[PDB]
Amino acid sequence: AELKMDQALLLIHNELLWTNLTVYWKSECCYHCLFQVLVNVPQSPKAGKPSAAAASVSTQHGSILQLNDTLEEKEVCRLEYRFGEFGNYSLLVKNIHNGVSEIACDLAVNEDPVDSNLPVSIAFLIGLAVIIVISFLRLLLPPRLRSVDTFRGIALILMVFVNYGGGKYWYFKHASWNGLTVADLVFPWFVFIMGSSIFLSMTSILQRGCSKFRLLGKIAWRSFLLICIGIIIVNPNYCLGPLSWDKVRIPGVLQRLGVTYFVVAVLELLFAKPVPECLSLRDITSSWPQWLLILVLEGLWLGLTFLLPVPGCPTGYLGPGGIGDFGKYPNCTGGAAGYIDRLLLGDDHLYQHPSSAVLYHTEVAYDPEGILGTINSIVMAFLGVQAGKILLYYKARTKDILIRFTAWCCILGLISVALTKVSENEGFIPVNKNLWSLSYVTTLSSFAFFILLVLYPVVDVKGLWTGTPFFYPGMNSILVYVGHEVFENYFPFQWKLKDNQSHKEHLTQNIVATALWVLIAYILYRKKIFWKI
Amino acid sequence: AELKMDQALLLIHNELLWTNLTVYWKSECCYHCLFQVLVNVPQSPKAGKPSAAAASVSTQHGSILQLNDTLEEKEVCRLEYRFGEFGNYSLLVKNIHNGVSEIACDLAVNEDPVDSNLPVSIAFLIGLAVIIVISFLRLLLPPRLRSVDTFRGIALILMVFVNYGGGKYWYFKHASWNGLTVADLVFPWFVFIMGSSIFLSMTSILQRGCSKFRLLGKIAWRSFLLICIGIIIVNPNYCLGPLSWDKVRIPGVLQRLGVTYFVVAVLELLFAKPVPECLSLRDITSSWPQWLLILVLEGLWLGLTFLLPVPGCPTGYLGPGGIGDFGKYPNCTGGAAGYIDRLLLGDDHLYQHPSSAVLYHTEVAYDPEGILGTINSIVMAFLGVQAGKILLYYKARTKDILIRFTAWCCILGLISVALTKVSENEGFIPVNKNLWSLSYVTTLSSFAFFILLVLYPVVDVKGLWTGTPFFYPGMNSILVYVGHEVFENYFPFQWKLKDNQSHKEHLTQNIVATALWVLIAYILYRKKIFWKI
Ligand SMILES: CC(C)(COP(=O)(O)OP(=O)(O)OC[C@H]1O[C@@H](n2cnc3c(N)ncnc32)[C@H](O)[C@@H]1OP(=O)(O)O)[C@@H](O)C(=O)NCCC(=O)NCCS
Ligand SMILES: CC(C)(COP(=O)(O)OP(=O)(O)OC[C@H]1O[C@@H](n2cnc3c(N)ncnc32)[C@H](O)[C@@H]1OP(=O)(O)O)[C@@H](O)C(=O)NCCC(=O)NCCS
Ligand SMILES: *[C@@H]1O[C@H](CO)[C@@H](O[C@@H]2O[C@H](CO)[C@@H](O)[C@H](O)[C@H]2NC(C)=O)[C@H](O)[C@H]1NC(C)=O
Ligand SMILES: *[C@@H]1O[C@H](CO)[C@@H](O[C@@H]2O[C@H](CO)[C@@H](O)[C@H](O)[C@H]2NC(C)=O)[C@H](O)[C@H]1NC(C)=O
Ligand SMILES: *[C@@H]1O[C@H](CO)[C@@H](O[C@@H]2O[C@H](CO)[C@@H](O)[C@H](O)[C@H]2NC(C)=O)[C@H](O)[C@H]1NC(C)=O
Ligand SMILES: *[C@@H]1O[C@H](CO)[C@@H](O[C@@H]2O[C@H](CO)[C@@H](O)[C@H](O)[C@H]2NC(C)=O)[C@H](O)[C@H]1NC(C)=O
Ligand SMILES: CC(C)CCC[C@@H](C)[C@H]1CC[C@H]2[C@@H]3CC=C4C[C@@H](O)CC[C@]4(C)[C@H]3CC[C@]12C
Ligand SMILES: CC(C)CCC[C@@H](C)[C@H]1CC[C@H]2[C@@H]3CC=C4C[C@@H](O)CC[C@]4(C)[C@H]3CC[C@]12C
Ligand SMILES: CC(C)CCC[C@@H](C)[C@H]1CC[C@H]2[C@@H]3CC=C4C[C@@H](O)CC[C@]4(C)[C@H]3CC[C@]12C
Ligand SMILES: CC(C)CCC[C@@H](C)[C@H]1CC[C@H]2[C@@H]3CC=C4C[C@@H](O)CC[C@]4(C)[C@H]3CC[C@]12C
Ligand SMILES: CCCCCCCCCCCCCCCC
Ligand SMILES: CCCCCCCCCCCCCCCC
Ligand SMILES: *[C@@H]1O[C@H](CO)[C@@H](O)[C@H](O)[C@H]1NC(C)=O
Ligand SMILES: *[C@@H]1O[C@H](CO)[C@@H](O)[C@H](O)[C@H]1NC(C)=O
Ligand SMILES: CCCCCCCCCCCCCC
Ligand SMILES: CCCCCCCCCCCCCC
Ligand SMILES: CCCCCCCCCCCCCC
Ligand SMILES: CCCCCCCCCCCCCC
Ligand SMILES: CCCCCCCCCCCCCC
Ligand SMILES: CCCCCCCCCCCCCC
Ligand SMILES: CCCCCCCCCCCCCC
Ligand SMILES: CCCCCCCCCCCCCC
Ligand SMILES: CCCCCCCCCCCCCC
Ligand SMILES: CCCCCCCCCCCCCC
Ligand SMILES: CCCCCCCCCCCCCC
Ligand SMILES: CCCCCCCCCCCC
Ligand SMILES: CCCCCCCCCCCC
Ligand SMILES: CCCCCCCCCCCC
Ligand SMILES: CCCCCCCCCCCC
Ligand SMILES: CCCCCCCC
Ligand SMILES: CCCCCCCC
Ligand SMILES: CCCCCCCC
Ligand SMILES: CCCCCCCC
Repeated sequence: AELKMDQALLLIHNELLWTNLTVYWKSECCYHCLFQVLVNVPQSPKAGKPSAAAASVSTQHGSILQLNDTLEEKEVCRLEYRFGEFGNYSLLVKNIHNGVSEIACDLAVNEDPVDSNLPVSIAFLIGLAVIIVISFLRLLLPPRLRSVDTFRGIALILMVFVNYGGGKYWYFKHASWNGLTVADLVFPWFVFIMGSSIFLSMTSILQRGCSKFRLLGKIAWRSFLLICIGIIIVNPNYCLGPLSWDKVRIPGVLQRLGVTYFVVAVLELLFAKPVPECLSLRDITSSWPQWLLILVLEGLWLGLTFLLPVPGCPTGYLGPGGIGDFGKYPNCTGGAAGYIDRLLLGDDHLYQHPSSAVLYHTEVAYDPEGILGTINSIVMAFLGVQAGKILLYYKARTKDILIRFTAWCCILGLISVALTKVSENEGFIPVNKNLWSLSYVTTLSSFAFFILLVLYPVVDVKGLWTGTPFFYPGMNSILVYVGHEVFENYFPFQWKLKDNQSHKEHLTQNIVATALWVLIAYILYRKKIFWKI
Repeated sequence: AELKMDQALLLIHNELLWTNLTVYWKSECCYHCLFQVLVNVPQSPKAGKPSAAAASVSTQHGSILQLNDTLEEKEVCRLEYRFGEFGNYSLLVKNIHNGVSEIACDLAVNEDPVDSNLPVSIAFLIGLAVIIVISFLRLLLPPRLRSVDTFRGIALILMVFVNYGGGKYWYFKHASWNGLTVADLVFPWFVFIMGSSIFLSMTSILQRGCSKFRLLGKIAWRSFLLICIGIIIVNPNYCLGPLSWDKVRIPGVLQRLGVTYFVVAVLELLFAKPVPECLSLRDITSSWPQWLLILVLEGLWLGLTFLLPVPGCPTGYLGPGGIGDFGKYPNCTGGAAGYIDRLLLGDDHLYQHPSSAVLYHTEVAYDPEGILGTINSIVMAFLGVQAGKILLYYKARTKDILIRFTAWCCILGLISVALTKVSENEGFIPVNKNLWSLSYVTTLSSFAFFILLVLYPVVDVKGLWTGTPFFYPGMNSILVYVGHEVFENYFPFQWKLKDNQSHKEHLTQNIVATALWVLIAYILYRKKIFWKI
């Protein structure tokens, strides 16, 4: 069954004789949202025979219930509660006769819920036990940077886990509009790593004497391939039917990577300078044309986001539309970003399932990989380029690399704190993956600099760790990505489940599929099969 | 719409006043079948106002119509006609008053049909024009046998064309029960070529000093991979949902190839002898244990096919069931072959769409790649092994190879003539791809020996032709096969058509997809990417 996943059963008994109750529901996660009708509860026909109604409430977040007298449109009582999954609760609405004529509604638990996050806890404990067992058991018995491969492999393992379902948990899934979950981390990290690799490969190629025009042809060919593979292979759902142009989605992940790669790689190619050999700022000073153009692009993004007038919609709007912001702007999902996407591409060539559609009930199409957020993708990739420049300019001195990584992490973290005001929905620019906002970029690039600060000495300098098992996927990232897209529905990545409303079975299936992709990458590494676009 | 593909419109006007007509229809292709009701036509309410009914008739083959008085169950008139696609015909049933009281029904053509095969004729003319233009334009300006690669590439091009739809023509599609179409040629040819390659590779490996146990491990590994790829990747339709065991089809194409390869390769490994150096019979005499075991297997197939009793079903039954054979054995599709498949695997693990379901209206599941026809697959592969033995034993002398190929083609053709009596449905053993009958094997192996007889001197000895563009697919057969299975629904192999009832649009789409697969194979050949199981 009667209940789906992440749902409880609520039974309302109305003991009032002369009032018709309507119960509205609102999630605590939904910001400035409208109350939606949950169930209508009729009046009690007789004393001692309360009228009963049943409803399913979502248990992912806290709930707010408002019981309003239908005839008078007046509030009877209000209730805030976090219901548990598969719980059985009853809400009794009676008038207290102890010298008053008020109404007191109180909530009781008929049947206790289940612990929804127990499979996650057990999976983490099992994984930690495996790590400890392997470590102790084995204890009793230019080249490629291994830390960048380890970082890319970590991002790939997370991407495969969350794309395949993430156990159907809300925190292994994209945030509705604002904030961060685990699913929102990996795409900016791919952009950052791609920028780092741009600098590393380009510097290696140019020091060996290759011409700039041959390298330009290489860049153009790779960008074209990325965009075409994204449009033709990854975006369409061919289980629904043959491709028709009028419903072809033009933007996407590999399209974003292709355009960002082209712009950043050509920008580095134009002003490429040789790497020379404690207090120096030459990695920043020697590339001031790049920085000037990046700040001009960021100024353009801020200007179009906060000052471009959108017809019939507020200027500077950063919300989701739908029922959000008290339903005043239902069709305004995205603000100027969505407006530009709909104006230049049309609604039929955009993403038809924005992540805001489930919490804010948005009805317009919005594409997270739209046109306006490509500016911030370019900013993220250029920050990755700076990470690569630190790695090569101060390659001899580990102390300089660590200080530079620490300083960049601190500066970007302070900018994120200033922009977000350390809050999900407040702040001048909240963190938003759909908009690819500025604070999203600064936050995730601060995380990336911290990750490099930890991985570089451990994996590359000291040698305490080889990166297993992450550098195996990290060296076949395009094969793993295109592969898990193509073979998403195939066995053994996906089989028929006994219970589709079970977190345990979904989690087990997704963990097994992720481990299988890591094993495939390991086999490809052993046989020295590597593909690069 | 009003009409589908390969359908005409028939209008029946009943001028009789006291008779109710029922019209039954029967195809000429359907052998010993029951008449099925086409349309019921009521009596004429008044003189001069004939009652009218409309029906769609199939235009692929000739039609037989029987108009029976419904009350008396007596035949009024019978009519044989080949209707044309999208034609508009009217059938008038009136009683002739010229001194008689009989009924004369005559058929008129209101609107002429279309030429359904015109796209095929135009495609052939365009292809021939391209060949002539290229030939004249270019005229004005151990190793691998190229003829075997050309043969495999021809089979692959035909397989991709007919699997992708074949233009939706009935002759580019599998025969219902008996006979041959173009779609029925390529699978036996793959088995034949695989046997030839077994002998060639095994002889090459054993002359270089490799041990027999390492080669046995190679054979077992390759067979296991073929069977697993068939079951897990090729057989399931993952557009319908995640894999469930109770509806997993166990047999299939690569499963047949894996089992046949294992048996034939191990049989050659056991009795492998070195190749020695006009009237000799040593290619046949030196492998008499293989021939003895092959004849024992063929005796087993004949015995189980003609003498195994099947419960509630005739012994030796070779028909399709359904409405065939006058509907006396509706559930007997396959005879003993289908009985063994259903007994050992169960109906749920068999093919659910046998080719007989459309013409004979069979309702049971029958699997063309079943257990009993593996014997005849093994016979086909062993005939391919004989072709390889001829190629290597008499490699020095082209004249000996040509005489041996001619003799084998003639013997197998004479056996096919004796078995089939040169007829689709008569003969002791008719040609049947579903049953993998003996005459099917002898006929297709005779064709294969003739193909080799033509290709070997032209491509390998004289050098008049390099095999373009067939040897490019012929060197990546497993990639092309698994690839066209995985990417069948993807663009550019498949797009949305303006008219799904058009032979021209389906044919154009399928030709384009086949050419794209040939181009992919050419690109893989240029970059020296070859995959072998
Ligand atoms: C597209 C994608 C392959 C980008 O690749 P990348 O980060 O540029 O890494 P590549 O393997 O392409 O590296 C290209 C170059 O960088 C160099 N490089 C890569 N890793 C390196 C390392 N650790 N050390 C030194 N050099 C390195 C390579 O040598 C190569 O140079 P070459 O052209 O001279 O051979 C990868 O990000 C991807 O798969 N995208 C998925 C996006 C995604 O999943 N987003 C999440 C939502 S689904
Ligand atoms: C499965 C399949 C790849 C069989 O392969 P095959 O015909 O045995 O050819 P392979 O490429 O596997 O050749 C294997 C060996 O034969 C040798 N060989 C192949 N072609 C050769 C030639 N022309 N000359 C000499 N040797 C050859 C190879 O060198 C190889 O030897 P090695 O293992 O020592 O390297 C192929 O039949 C197939 O794709 N099956 C599809 C079935 C089908 O589509 N049926 C129709 C219904 S869809
Ligand atoms: C439930 O009833 C309350 C009344 O107590 C409603 O609150 C009022 O809503 C109107 C909008 O129609 C506002 O103009 C008033 O300012 C609100 N008053 C207060 C005290 O909040 C509430 O809107 C009703 N719930 C729903 C879902 O309509
Ligand atoms: C939720 O809990 C209530 C308990 O209040 C269940 O209602 C009981 O159901 C049993 C079996 O049908 C009856 O014997 C009791 O008389 C019921 N009690 C009341 C107070 O109604 C209800 O069935 C539970 N719901 C689910 C889905 O389990
Ligand atoms: C149409 O009517 C004819 C009668 O002329 C049927 O033919 C007879 O069918 C019965 C079966 O019920 C046989 O026993 C007779 O031997 C048949 N007689 C002849 C002369 O053929 C015919 O079956 C009817 N058509 C259909 C579809 O039932
Ligand atoms: C098939 O042909 C008949 C001609 O006999 C068409 O019937 C004619 O339809 C037109 C337009 O509706 C009428 O003006 C004529 O009076 C009809 N003639 C008769 C004799 O009925 C019929 O429409 C055609 N069917 C199709 C699908 O094209
Ligand atoms: C020079 C570029 C690359 C970077 C800076 C671009 C900025 C300054 C541009 C881009 C979009 C522009 C805005 C677009 C539209 C309007 C609405 C109009 O009623 C007043 C001007 C105003 C508000 C513009 C002000 C300037 C603006 C914000
Ligand atoms: C060789 C001897 C000294 C054993 C070395 C212990 C290894 C296995 C331990 C010690 C320090 C550990 C690292 C410390 C911090 C991080 C955190 C995170 O970013 C990924 C894991 C990573 C990178 C750890 C991986 C495992 C690790 C490298
Ligand atoms: C020795 C093997 C490998 C090859 C030859 C097998 C032949 C001779 C076998 C296989 C199947 C057998 C048949 C299976 C079942 C029956 C039904 C029974 O009422 C009479 C015997 C009869 C008709 C058998 C006769 C012999 C038979 C035809
Ligand atoms: C080099 C000069 C002499 C030109 C040679 C002409 C070539 C292109 C011609 C001449 C004979 C032709 C072959 C003769 C017979 C067959 C029939 C069929 O099984 C496939 C095509 C094939 C194999 C032909 C392909 C094209 C062919 C090889
Ligand atoms: C969050 C998802 C967790 C998935 C776990 C993946 C890691 C397990 C890898 C198993 C394959 C090991 C191959 C390398 C052997 C050296
Ligand atoms: C019966 C289907 C016919 C399909 C035609 C396929 C042959 C055309 C091949 C085109 C690709 C040429 C690549 C080789 C160039 C040397
Ligand atoms: C409650 O709703 C029912 C449904 O029609 C209505 O008949 C009844 O009058 C309502 N009661 C009050 C007090 O409004
Ligand atoms: C023809 O069929 C109709 C349909 O019920 C029936 O009423 C009529 O009596 C039949 N005519 C004859 C002659 O049987
Ligand atoms: C949903 C709340 C968003 C919080 C954004 C991140 C705040 C912290 C800034 C980064 C600190 C740097 C630590 C590596
Ligand atoms: C090889 C000598 C130097 C030539 C300059 C190369 C410039 C390459 C980037 C400029 C092209 C930009 C295309 C949009
Ligand atoms: C030497 C090969 C050159 C190939 C050129 C391809 C042109 C397409 C350019 C794609 C640019 C995409 C980012 C805007
Ligand atoms: C010295 C060799 C020169 C090679 C020239 C290749 C140039 C390719 C340029 C592609 C530009 C695409 C811009 C969208
Ligand atoms: C409620 C969601 C908690 C997790 C949010 C993601 C932020 C923290 C994990 C990312 C840290 C990466 C290393 C700096
Ligand atoms: C000469 C320096 C050798 C490497 C020392 C690495 C120490 C710094 C590690 C930073 C990790 C921070 C984790 C909180
Ligand atoms: C549907 C008709 C089937 C006919 C079977 C084939 C008869 C000819 C035997 C093979 C002759 C050999 C020529 C290469
Ligand atoms: C290497 C020396 C000769 C050994 C004989 C090899 C026989 C291999 C085939 C027999 C195994 C059959 C398995 C079903
Ligand atoms: C050296 C590798 C050996 C692998 C052995 C695999 C065993 C599976 C055998 C498959 C036989 C299929 C035909 C019946
Ligand atoms: C000299 C090296 C010996 C290698 C031994 C490999 C033997 C593999 C046998 C597999 C048999 C599978 C039968 C189904
Ligand atoms: C009505 C169907 C006509 C075609 C049937 C297939 C047999 C003839 C073509 C195969 C010949 C292959 C070369 C010997
Ligand atoms: C790289 C651009 C590919 C665009 C694909 C368009 C698909 C068109 C299908 C035609 C049917 C309407
Ligand atoms: C109930 C079905 C469980 C399926 C488990 C999948 C295991 C994958 C390993 C096999 C790879 C081919
Ligand atoms: C090679 C054998 C593979 C068999 C695949 C079985 C799939 C089982 C799915 C479990 C859900 C019922
Ligand atoms: C109406 C749509 C026609 C599509 C034609 C397909 C052409 C394929 C060549 C492009 C390969 C990417
Ligand atoms: C057992 C695999 C490692 C732990 C995965 C945890 C996912 C919630
Ligand atoms: C980096 C400075 C951000 C501006 C602060 C905004 C406070 C509302
Ligand atoms: C134009 C491609 C070659 C001819 C194909 C004919 C298919 C009926
Ligand atoms: C090869 C001989 C076949 C037996 C002839 C059958 C005639 C009905």
